[PDB]
Amino acid sequence: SQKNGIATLLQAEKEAHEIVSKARKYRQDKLKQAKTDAAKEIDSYKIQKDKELKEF
Amino acid sequence: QRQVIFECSKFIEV
Repeated sequence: SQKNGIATLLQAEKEAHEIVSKARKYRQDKLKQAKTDAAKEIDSYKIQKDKELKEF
Repeated sequence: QRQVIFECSKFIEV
């Protein structure tokens, strides 16, 4: 259980590394999402102001 | 530094 216990400690550490890595990718994704959902909300406000400018 | 590698690979192999 000497290298059976070190072997479990190594896996546990590797498991921790991926969990932390996933939340860092989650945030990364969220920064791209802000841009996306923001890019749509601009052109909807664009098309209303074009419409009431053209009514005039 | 060679011996603390020889005596700590052995501890993992045990």
